Amino acid sequence: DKAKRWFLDNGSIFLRELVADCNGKSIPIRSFSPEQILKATNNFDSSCFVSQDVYYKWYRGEIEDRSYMIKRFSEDEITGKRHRVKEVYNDIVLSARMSNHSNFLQLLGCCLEFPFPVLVFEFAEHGAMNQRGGVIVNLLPWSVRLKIGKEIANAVTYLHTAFPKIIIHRDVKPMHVFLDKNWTAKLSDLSFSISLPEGKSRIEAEWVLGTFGYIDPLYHKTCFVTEYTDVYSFGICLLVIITGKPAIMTISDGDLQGILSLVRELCENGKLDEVIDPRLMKDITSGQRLQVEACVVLALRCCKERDEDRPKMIQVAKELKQIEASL
Amino acid sequence: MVDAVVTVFLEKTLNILEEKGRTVSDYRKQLEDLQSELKYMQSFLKDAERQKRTNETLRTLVADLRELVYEAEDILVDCQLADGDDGNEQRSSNAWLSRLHPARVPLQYKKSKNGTDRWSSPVYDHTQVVGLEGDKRKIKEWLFRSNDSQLLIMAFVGMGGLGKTTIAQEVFNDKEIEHRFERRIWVSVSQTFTEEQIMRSILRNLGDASVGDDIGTLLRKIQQYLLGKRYLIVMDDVWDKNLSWWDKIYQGLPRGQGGSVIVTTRSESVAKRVQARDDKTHRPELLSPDNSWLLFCNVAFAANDGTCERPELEDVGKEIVTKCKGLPLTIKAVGGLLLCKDHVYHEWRRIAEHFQDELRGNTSETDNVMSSLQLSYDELPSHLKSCILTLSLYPEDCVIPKQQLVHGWIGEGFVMWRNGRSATESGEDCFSGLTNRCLIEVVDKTYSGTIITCKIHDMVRDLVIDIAKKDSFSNPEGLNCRHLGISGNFDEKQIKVNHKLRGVVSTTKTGEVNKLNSDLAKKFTDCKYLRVLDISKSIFDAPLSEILDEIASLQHLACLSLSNTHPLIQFPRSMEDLHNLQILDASYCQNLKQLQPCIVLFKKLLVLDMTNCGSLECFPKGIGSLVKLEVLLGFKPARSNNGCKLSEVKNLTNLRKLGLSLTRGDQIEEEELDSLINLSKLMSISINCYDSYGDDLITKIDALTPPHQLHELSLQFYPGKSSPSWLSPHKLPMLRYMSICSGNLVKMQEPFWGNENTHWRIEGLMLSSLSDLDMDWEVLQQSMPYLRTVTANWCPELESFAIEDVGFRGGVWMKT
Amino acid sequence: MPKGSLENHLFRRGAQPLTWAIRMKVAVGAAKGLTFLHEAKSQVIYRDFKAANILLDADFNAKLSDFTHVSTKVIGTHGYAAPEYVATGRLTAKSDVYSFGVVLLELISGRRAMDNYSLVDWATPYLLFRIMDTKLGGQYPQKGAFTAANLALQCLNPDAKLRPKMSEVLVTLE
Repeated sequence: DKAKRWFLDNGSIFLRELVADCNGKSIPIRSFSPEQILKATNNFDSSCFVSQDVYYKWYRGEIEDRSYMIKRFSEDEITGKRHRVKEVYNDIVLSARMSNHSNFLQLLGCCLEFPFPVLVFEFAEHGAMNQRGGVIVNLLPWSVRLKIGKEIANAVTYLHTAFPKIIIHRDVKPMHVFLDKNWTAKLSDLSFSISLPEGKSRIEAEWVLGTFGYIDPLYHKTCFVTEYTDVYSFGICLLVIITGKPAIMTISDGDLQGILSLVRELCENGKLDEVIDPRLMKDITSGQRLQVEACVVLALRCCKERDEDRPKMIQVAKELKQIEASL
Repeated sequence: MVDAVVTVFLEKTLNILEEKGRTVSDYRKQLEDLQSELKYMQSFLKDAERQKRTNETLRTLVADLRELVYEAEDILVDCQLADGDDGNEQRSSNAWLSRLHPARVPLQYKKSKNGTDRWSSPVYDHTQVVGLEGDKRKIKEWLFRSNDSQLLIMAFVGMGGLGKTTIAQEVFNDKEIEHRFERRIWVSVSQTFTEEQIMRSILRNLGDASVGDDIGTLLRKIQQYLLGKRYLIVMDDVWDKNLSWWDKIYQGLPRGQGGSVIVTTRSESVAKRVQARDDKTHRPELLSPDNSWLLFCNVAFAANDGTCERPELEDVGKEIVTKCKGLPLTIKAVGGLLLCKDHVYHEWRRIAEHFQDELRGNTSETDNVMSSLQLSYDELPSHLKSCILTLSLYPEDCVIPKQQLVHGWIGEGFVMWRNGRSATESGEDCFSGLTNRCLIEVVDKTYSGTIITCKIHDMVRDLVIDIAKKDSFSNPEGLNCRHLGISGNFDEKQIKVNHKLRGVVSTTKTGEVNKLNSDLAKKFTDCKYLRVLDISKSIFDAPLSEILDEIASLQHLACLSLSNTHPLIQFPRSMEDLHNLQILDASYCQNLKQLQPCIVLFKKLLVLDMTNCGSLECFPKGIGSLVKLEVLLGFKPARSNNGCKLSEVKNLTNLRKLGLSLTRGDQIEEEELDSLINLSKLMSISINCYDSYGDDLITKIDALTPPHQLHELSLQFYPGKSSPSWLSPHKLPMLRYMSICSGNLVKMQEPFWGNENTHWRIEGLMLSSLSDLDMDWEVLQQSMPYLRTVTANWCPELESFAIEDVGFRGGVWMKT
Repeated sequence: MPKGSLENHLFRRGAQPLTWAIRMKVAVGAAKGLTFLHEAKSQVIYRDFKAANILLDADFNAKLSDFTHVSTKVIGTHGYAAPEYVATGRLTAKSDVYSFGVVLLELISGRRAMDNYSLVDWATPYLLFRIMDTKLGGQYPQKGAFTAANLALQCLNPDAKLRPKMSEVLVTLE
């Protein structure tokens, strides 16, 4: 077949971008077979599907005595766009370089005989987080929500600071944060990032982009990306978790429910005993209602329209760790 | 440079004369009376080499002597693998015996008056002023003399556009001018000016906008509120414009108080062409006779901390430094040259005259620096005198890795060994001597302090380019060269097979890949004697198994290494009948579906490195059958009745570094758990437990005891939650370095510390990116009394540590 | 190509001193067209409101011409768009009158929303106090400037429920 030239060409450009990012000093990627991955996925459509997005579909699968999380890419939606293929190889190589953390989804390799490199990861047990919580047939407690918060926070700080040249991926949603057996929040699909060059912390992103609702409208109206373009949208990645209300919220009429506007008006109207995802309210609410108040005031502080009032990712992760002190 | 080829020839004959296999042969008598008069030649070939300078009559024939030595070496290595009628060499040996002596006799008065260097063993790290920060006090003194002058202009002219701009950021954030002082501006004006970031940038730190506006109103807007107050200005990259326009800017700002502008350029249009408060244009490249000579002693002596314990030598040191008049890397090069001898005054005066006569006829500003270091070059020991000049085969400031050129050296034989100290203890030794002589400098270290990448300077790389030009060494624009090196799209002329061609090395500026077609792959095996071969950072449009299937005809290989190369699905099937191949390395190469069995059927190789290769059939069977394996890392112990094992490595003794991955249950075997207690000189092990699901693995690896002697322990993924219950002072006394990369572990059991009478006695520690650790720093001190430093960069729940944010940013924390 | 856009005249380099108080009448003609283009029909939302989407005819007439989840934002690439449009995405007439308010701010001010802090963030603080523009020397004496600015502040509301309709904003301008 033409699987061999698939493998040769995409391995060529994969190695080129691999060494261009990190000097050819990779992490031990292993290779899988087409037969192995097709017997894992059972020809790509079943209940083994978990999550949809624009480019990629997150499946379950099973190689010999070992289940896995699998990600393919859309063949039809990518191949006519040079910026999209330059994007998707940045995705796979930056995730492959990103395996050196225990809060990111560890990469385990990729198969290359396809139009695009479908790739395996570490098997998280529970499925993809939806826009509220778990997706398998069941609700999840409160302390695990706080753990999800702090681990999302320090993972994004790693993305912000861990290098000479810093990278920004423009969208943190609860549709991405996968979740294991031992209830850790392994973020994944570092897949809309740009690497802005050395020293300067402000560059003109020529495409404003990424998951409407979490846009930070100052960036949307000024068309350049900053440090703070993630520290906004992490806030309404936290608010979504702690109220359980999706971003495109409707009440019987034309979805006109701005989440920030509702919580900001309810801050001085309902006085904070209304924002706590009410089906959770069989919680004991002993002192953790105060830490609920602390994280909602952190979220509304980190999302206002004057960016220099916003803390950085390091500050929000540090005090998000600090509000563990109810123990 | 022929002192290198005669020395490697003499050691090669000394090693090959003890074969004792062919006796009725006059060439086995001829080697002794090659060796004897070669020893006689080695009396005076150093003076012959330095007399080749400025005398054309010596280089007309000594190059033919050199290629004669080269072809004699090639035919004697041809005599090694003969296995038959090797009698067609004796008349040729008689021929060049008759050819040698008419070069021997005319050299009878040109002097008329041991490949082991001795100083390569102590490495001294003479970058103590490299990283120039010794100018802060005098720059601060220049800041303090603003009001004593009228309007200070601090022109750092001369060198510029090279990266010196970090000499002023410590002035930007010092202590004295941040309390009683107002603030200081910053500009970023490169060779582009754009008429928008010149004079508006010094105001836009207060809120000036980018509106279409003339020069005049902002010039009367900025510089007004400065009645008797100290202030700082900066400028960068001046030319004629913003010098015939800046004259109303800097005289448009007020006076009577000082006012210090600092200009940092490569051009010199401000320090001299207007000459206004440029009485401090005395740049630290030039120094006083007691600003330069003390650091010259710090470089050259460096053993009693840069002192003249014989003050007789102070006079010749003073006369040398006043002849080179204090230009920095010249005194650095002659300092690194003057490490070795330090014995007696007459050789110092001899090399002082060697400095004197070459500077007697140069007469320029930049030929002095060039020819000052060439006399440092030819006064090396002989064996490394050609290994220094291989890194002329590189671009201008690429950051060269050690595991390319050291492997190339030990491949084609520039390093020699006879007695125990085999491979890396010699190669790193001669490289460390070369960096003692200040030719090659470190760029990056590790936690442990081993060296990785090293760079050169421009005004020595042009010199060694010239030495390569005048000795038929490289630059194949002109075919007759020694050995080739390829970088990005440069042999698209397809530089053909010459027979000289000792080897080839890929080179790369850390961030590119030289693509290459399939035709030059055939042009590789078109050659015959290609001792070193490495095509590292390159990609091909054809797999290597079908394009490197013409290699078994060669047989004169010591070095191949195919690291970071994608179309290498299978190692070549024709790797049966070749026997030397001293090193092999496919480092970080990900797609190797099998490792061929027949590679175990030769008993000579030294380095076997298959590191971080996940997809693998993980070894053949009989890998304990070799004896001379000293670093073999990336082991992957195989399955039960499959491949290699762990017990069968017990047949080895020679190891220094190994590395192994542990995934399933059946890599290790329960009776093989004690297979590595009695290894003698094994020095530094490695473990990367990356894909580790099976929970029995932590339960059953925990009694794999190492040898008690070891130097660098590095286990790096390690899926267990506790320590492996053998890391202890009770089990291993003389470790020095320890590193734990990304793991999930929780805590360590108490025999890890074991501090009744038993302590770790290690020196460097790394705990890099591991999220579930909980220890105390004072417990670490009171359990380990010796630490140079301990680095850690991504590890929360560890705020007991001393570095300022242990979760996020790595403080190194050396011990003072 | 009748005259180019308004940005060809309002934001052009050099100086380009265009007119006296007739660009307000150009805006009245633009909104007068827009009212029956987008309200008197079945339903039409303009979706692309922009200074470069407002043109000039030969008598300086602003006839508007030539106008499902997308992750790349195209609608309103700058401060023309709306804070409620950033949240919901539902194209209404409030977004159209909001962009109408900011183009009123452009035609009375002569500034855009770029950084060297933006248009609303400077003008809505700057509130008597009609000393914002200096491109024309006779910028003040049209005398309807403060009531026109109050009309623009009424159009630029953060909430969508005190929304001024495009019909009722016309007769308050004349």
